[PDB]
Amino acid sequence: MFQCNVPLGMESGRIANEQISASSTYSDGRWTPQQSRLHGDDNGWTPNLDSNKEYLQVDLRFLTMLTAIATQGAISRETQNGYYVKSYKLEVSTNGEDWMVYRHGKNHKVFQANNDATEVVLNKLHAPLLTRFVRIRPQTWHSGIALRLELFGCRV
Amino acid sequence: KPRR
Repeated sequence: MFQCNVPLGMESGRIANEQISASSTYSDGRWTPQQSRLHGDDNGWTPNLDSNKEYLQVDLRFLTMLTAIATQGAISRETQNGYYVKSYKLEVSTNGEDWMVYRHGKNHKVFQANNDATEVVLNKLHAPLLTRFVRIRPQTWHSGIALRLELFGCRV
Repeated sequence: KPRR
């Protein structure tokens, strides 16, 4: 039987590079948005400044049921230093213009994320959500923001 | 900017 919890294409490449963008990226061009795929081997995504107004954005191109998000940090291949997001908020949109921060109850959902730079932490949405665009918005981090990502659900 |  089919279950709506399959990887949507970060690791597989089904989500093409052009579908992945960010608010900003670190100025040396060694931590680009396209380095944010789960199990990516060369660093990860890092914004130009570490702040809670930065985000990594995925355009799924079609309305898609989203059921879970997995994240990693990353180890710098230059320094061996580890960076990871400890918590984040999710922003979603059907059209790329009207954005809503994901809530559980009256308040924004704060997802607890990584506690090292290497392991995958999976968070399920409290209900499946029909969306086209996804933004991961780091709120807290260790040493600095670095992300690798997979999205889970199913194409409706 | 530094190298991380």
